[PDB]
Amino acid sequence: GLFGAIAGFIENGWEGMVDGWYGFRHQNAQGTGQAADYKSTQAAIDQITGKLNRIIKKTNTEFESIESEFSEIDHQIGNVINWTKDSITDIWTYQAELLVAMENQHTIDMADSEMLNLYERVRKQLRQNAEEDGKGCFEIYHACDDSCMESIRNNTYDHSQYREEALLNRLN
Amino acid sequence: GLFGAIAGFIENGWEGMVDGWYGFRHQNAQGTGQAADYKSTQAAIDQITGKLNRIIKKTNTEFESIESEFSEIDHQIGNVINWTKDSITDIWTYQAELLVAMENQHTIDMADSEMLNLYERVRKQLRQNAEEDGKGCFEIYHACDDSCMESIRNNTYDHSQYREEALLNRLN
Amino acid sequence: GLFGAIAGFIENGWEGMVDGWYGFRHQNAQGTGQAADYKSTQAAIDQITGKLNRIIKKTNTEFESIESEFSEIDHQIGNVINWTKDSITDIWTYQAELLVAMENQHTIDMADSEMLNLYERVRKQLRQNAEEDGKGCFEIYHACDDSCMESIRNNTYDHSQYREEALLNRLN
Amino acid sequence: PDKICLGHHAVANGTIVKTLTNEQEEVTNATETVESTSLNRLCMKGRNHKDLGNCHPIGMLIGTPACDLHLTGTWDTLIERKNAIAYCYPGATVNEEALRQKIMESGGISKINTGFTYGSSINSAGTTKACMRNGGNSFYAELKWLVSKNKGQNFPQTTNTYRNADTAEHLIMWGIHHPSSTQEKNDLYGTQSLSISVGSSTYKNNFVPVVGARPQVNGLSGRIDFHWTLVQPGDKITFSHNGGLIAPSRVSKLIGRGLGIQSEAPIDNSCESKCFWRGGSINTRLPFQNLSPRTVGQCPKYVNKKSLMLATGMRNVPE
Amino acid sequence: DPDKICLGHHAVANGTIVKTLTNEQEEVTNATETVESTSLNRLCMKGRNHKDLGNCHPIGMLIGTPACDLHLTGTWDTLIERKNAIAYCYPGATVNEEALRQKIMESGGISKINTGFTYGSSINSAGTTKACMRNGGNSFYAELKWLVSKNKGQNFPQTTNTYRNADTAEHLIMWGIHHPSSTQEKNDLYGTQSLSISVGSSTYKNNFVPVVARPQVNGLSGRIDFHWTLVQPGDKITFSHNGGLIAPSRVSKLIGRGLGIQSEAPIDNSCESKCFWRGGSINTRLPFQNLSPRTVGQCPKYVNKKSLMLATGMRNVPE
Amino acid sequence: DPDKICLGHHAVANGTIVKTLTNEQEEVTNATETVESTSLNRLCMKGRNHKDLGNCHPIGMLIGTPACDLHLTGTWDTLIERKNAIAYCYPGATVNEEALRQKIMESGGISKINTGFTYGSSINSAGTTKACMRNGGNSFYAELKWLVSKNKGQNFPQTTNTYRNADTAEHLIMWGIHHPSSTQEKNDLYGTQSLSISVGSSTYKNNFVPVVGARPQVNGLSGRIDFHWTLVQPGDKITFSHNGGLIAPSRVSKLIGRGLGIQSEAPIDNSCESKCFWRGGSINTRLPFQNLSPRTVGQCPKYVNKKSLMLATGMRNVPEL
Ligand SMILES: *[C@@H]1O[C@H](CO)[C@@H](O)[C@H](O)[C@H]1NC(C)=O
Ligand SMILES: *[C@@H]1O[C@H](CO)[C@@H](O)[C@H](O)[C@H]1NC(C)=O
Ligand SMILES: *[C@@H]1O[C@H](CO)[C@@H](O)[C@H](O)[C@H]1NC(C)=O
Ligand SMILES: *[C@@H]1O[C@H](CO)[C@@H](O)[C@H](O)[C@H]1NC(C)=O
Ligand SMILES: [Ca+2]
Ligand SMILES: [Ca+2]
Repeated sequence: GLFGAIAGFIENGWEGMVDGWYGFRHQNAQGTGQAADYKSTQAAIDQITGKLNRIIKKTNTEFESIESEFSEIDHQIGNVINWTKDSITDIWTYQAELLVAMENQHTIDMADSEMLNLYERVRKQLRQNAEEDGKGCFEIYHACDDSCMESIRNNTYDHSQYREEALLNRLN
Repeated sequence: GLFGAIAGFIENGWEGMVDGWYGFRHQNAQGTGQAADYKSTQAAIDQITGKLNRIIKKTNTEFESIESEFSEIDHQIGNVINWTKDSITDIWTYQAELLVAMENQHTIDMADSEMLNLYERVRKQLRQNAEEDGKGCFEIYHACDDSCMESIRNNTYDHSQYREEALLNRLN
Repeated sequence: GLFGAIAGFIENGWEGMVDGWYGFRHQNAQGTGQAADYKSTQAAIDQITGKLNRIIKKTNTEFESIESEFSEIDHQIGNVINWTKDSITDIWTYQAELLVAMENQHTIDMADSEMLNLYERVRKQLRQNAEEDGKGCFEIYHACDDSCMESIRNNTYDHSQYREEALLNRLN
Repeated sequence: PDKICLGHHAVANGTIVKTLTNEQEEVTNATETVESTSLNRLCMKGRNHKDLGNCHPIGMLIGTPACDLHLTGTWDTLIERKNAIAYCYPGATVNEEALRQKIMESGGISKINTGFTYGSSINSAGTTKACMRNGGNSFYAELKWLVSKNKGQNFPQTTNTYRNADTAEHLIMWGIHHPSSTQEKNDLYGTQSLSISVGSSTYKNNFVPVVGARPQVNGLSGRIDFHWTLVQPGDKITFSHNGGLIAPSRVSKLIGRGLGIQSEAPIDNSCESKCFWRGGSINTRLPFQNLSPRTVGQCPKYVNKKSLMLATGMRNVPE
Repeated sequence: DPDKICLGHHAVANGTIVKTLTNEQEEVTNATETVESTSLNRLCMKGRNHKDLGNCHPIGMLIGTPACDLHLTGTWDTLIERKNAIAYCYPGATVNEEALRQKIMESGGISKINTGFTYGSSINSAGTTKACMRNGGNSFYAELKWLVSKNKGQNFPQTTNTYRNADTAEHLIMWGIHHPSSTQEKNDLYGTQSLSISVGSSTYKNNFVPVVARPQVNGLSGRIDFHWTLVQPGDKITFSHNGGLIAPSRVSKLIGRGLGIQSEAPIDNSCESKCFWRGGSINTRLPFQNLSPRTVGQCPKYVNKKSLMLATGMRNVPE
Repeated sequence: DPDKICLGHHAVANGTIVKTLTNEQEEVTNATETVESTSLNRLCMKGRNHKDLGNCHPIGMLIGTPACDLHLTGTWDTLIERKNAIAYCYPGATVNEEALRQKIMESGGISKINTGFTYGSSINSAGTTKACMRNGGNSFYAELKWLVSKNKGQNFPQTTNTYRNADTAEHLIMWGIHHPSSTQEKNDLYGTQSLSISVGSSTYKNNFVPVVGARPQVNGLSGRIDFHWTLVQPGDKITFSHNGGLIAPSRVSKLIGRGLGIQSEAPIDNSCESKCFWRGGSINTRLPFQNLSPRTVGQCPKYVNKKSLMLATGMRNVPEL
């Protein structure tokens, strides 16, 4: 993918996570947890909603019949109508194929970008108190209880509180 | 946004900055300053100019009248013309709506990318002598006078000259 | 470009590299080397192949003649056909110009992204044992023989083996 | 060391979509953009509609028996059916398809009496076995078959003139009877050469009843060919004839605009639609459709595509 | 306490709303319009060898109606027709009127060629009417002659006139057939005899019988209906007539190509344009336009959109 | 003194210029053309049961002009009309000419069916002309008969002829009306009487009067034979009431299946394959667009007003110096 997270450095998705699109799993002394990120899940859903609002629509143009279902039309004008309609249908077929292909590419890469933006938000929060796993995880070099983990998810984690402890553990 | 800088980790824009699109604010002993980045501002403007050159155009195809303004036309051919013109107008309306929507998305994300590319250029310049604020700022761990700040903006800052001082301040 | 690697922090391309699109150059005690990355080269080529499969095609719609080559046509229907064909040609000309412009933009940025994703994969592998050059190179702070370099390319480099040596060299 | 992992959801059963680069890309969710489902009914709920059933639109102007329920009215939707009857007595209409199309764009028909009266030497109420009504022989309700009262006698050279007193244009229709044999012609209109002149400010034309052997349609070799023209407000149309004219009792006035539908599908006044085709209605919110290239109303665009799936979620990467 | 360098982007107090793929209300720093709503109520004719026909209808320049006297020949790259323009001084119409008008309005000029036609002593070539006034005195179509008997009541001499196309390009020949009001008027001008008018070329062939009651147009129940055909190079057209023919003095030749404009808007030779409509000129550099679906020349495409704003700056994130 | 691993991308000496959304002169490593400029000046007929009409105009196949004698019946999937092809030996035209031509050029073959029409002793069926030469001797349209009186001046017998369609598919019946030069010629062939020709089916009905008037000579003949046509549905009859001036069919035609009609001056080639044709020949390209002609037939790349449109197939080229 463009942003290298989904089908990238994050090996696979979580079938277990059913309350959001993006979120966290942690392990500390006290045990394991899982929680969804609202802000980033809603960002992705709202952008997809926007596309559906734009694409699931028809023109309000009223078209009348120019081909009789039940009677023969002059052969020359019939051939012009047939040529014109088939030309219009080739254009709309092409436009439809390109629209969906293009939007599908954007939707996938957009979703990839929202995952990466969350990862980068956390990376910067943890500052010098953590290191990148390579698999989308952060090894935290201090006791991070369920209250500390909550502070990372809620964007209230203060790196300065745990800095001295963390740098000692990192340098060893 | 796709690149997570503008309407992202950078909290808001600067109404005060009127000599460029992207730039720096610094605080040192000497006081406060602000300066625009030319290279990255011109990169964004040149790409938008390119779009306007491609989009602000009509075809040089000469079209003649097929509908008389002042006299009645044969009813059958009139209905064919009406069907054809309305079909063409539905296509152009759609193409116009999609073009502008697609370019607008790209322009915004392109501008986001130029901001991020500047941030990443600075991050790499400062190497081990600075740490990420999380709000698009770099905390520099050494005396950086107005001449040092200028060296960061002008892409001439040599990390090796301040390294030993900076690492001591960082480890404390 | 969008991802800031190709025509970005990587100053130029390698005319010398003729066995792949992306790859590595290293310098150690033992000397200099160059090798192509298969996975990332094939990723870029497969995406471009996909585009060619979608774009190098015509519709299977059978069109008949509505203009006689060898005889004069009624003047009114001739003008309608001329107007319709010119309108259709304006649409296809526009669609063709936009398709190629849009795909060209995507191909370039896609290739940029595959370069960056490889750089970021390596960055994370080396963890605290290396520092970013700023020019797309990694300064490794330990003896990295041709076998160690091979381990970086093959994604088998274990940072923990060289960590204590590297951190000492980095802090001095 | 403690550990915090970032991740995204996945699903067991993902959906395949096409991208710019990949023909088989698995995502968590997708939705269809092309409608393949039709309702085999004409959804007429919001609509002052008129189902002509057995009646062909031209039949409502000349008043064929089958059209007796359809000689006047107002509508926003008119539904023509297959094998609908326009002519009880065999014949055709010059510019048939232009007239049919004109009626099917209309939003109703008003009728206006022509007032035409004929001398004692003309029989106005000529009838045929083909146009049955109340179980007895009859004729087109809006026209009169003018014949001599004394069989064989030459037809009185007569003149009838309709004036348009209205503020809007009127659609006048008449017939010319082309008999099978010279025996039948002389029997009804007399031995003399026949001429029928029709003249207005705008329109002018002459008609000669041609006599010649032809195949039997409903056991009748005779033909009544119908003609028509618009009569502008305040303008007159005059019918100079010495026999062979089928004269109008009433002219027609097409009012406003309406959606013409040709379909075999039954009506349903519970269901709403703005898009119709031969096979019924299309109620879909989707932008495209692969049911028919022949549709009428506000319609999704026809595409040569079974399915086009639009991704509504990220790449599905299972474990 | 550590020194600090911050990165940031501009913003503005008054941002503009644009539509993106994902967001209907996206605020950016700057945007520009892509749909033109403004027209100039003038025909911008700078750099154009134009011809304003004013009161003259294009068909009138081929037959030579008084109003068209200044427009019988010339060269142009642009021809401007006006509302209620006069084609016929004497009441009548032209078969294939709109095909002929359209053909003239694509042309880049008209040349005239003498037919050379001469008539015996028993024919009056210079027949005149009160309807076609010129120099304040009775006259007729400049490019045609009204052929009548010199002795009133006398039968019209069976005459034959033939035009040969000596040129390398096709010529447009026009003639008229006079359909008189009454059998009294007909016998008075052409005589009691049955009238026939034959016209024949290699390609074209047709017969015309002057049909004889109708309402008065400018107080005249008489009609002169006009016909036309192309005559290929080296080919002849022959007029066999025993009275009732309105014969050409000159044939016409349409030269090169030109842009036909139907508009009520005045001329302006200071302003330049390549796009025109009923309401005037469209000079915009913008790709789209919502003024009219009826335009001519090199035009922005018509769209069903008031406004389409194209972002020319980043997201506006104010303080 | 520190070890170092550098990441990079390939480049090439000679890069190619493409257009993007933002940049008109963008250099990439490789690109490929999307617009075809090359045509083959030949009709590529490999795998096609084709028919080159050469000198024969499609309408000529229905009425049987000499030039068309080798093209009166057959089956094809491709029919090739040529420039200045002959439809009419005797001067005249066909009402709805272009609708009929177009109808034949969509067909996949022609069958012929005898009408069976017979005429009294007072009618000469085998009327001939100097214009329609065949076997080096005077002749006429093979599928029609020129009906004239056998005794010159004599009024033409009021005759009635009726064709029934016994077949399961519709048949294309054609007839002619002879419009003579002078009142002398008319009275000479059909007699002094006023002439009328009625044609009637279930669906079709029309009357025709042979008009007489002076006109220029085409192949030294001032006379005209104008042709008319209609479809006759299965089980339906068409009846010809005429008192002289009718050119009556000996045979009706049946158009079978479907075929691709091509108008071209280009020679045939049964070695080469194509599904797209124009005046100038064939278009074999796999490319999606084409700038050769807006007038094409078959499965074709779309016409564009563009010389070249280069599609990037590689990254930005950033060369070493
Ligand atoms: C137009 O197309 C329909 C089917 O798409 C076909 O049945 C019909 O015959 C065509 N009309 C002409 C005049 O070829
Ligand atoms: C074509 O469109 C215009 C505007 O809708 C309308 O006035 C005109 O009557 C239409 N023509 C026909 C023949 O229906
Ligand atoms: C239609 O366009 C072609 C373009 O060359 C031209 O030759 C032809 O004469 C045009 N027909 C009319 C009626 O303008
Ligand atoms: C927006 O762009 C145009 C330049 O074409 C200019 O009129 C306008 O002043 C620009 N900026 C703002 C902030 O309005
Ligand atoms: Ca067809
Ligand atoms: Ca209409």
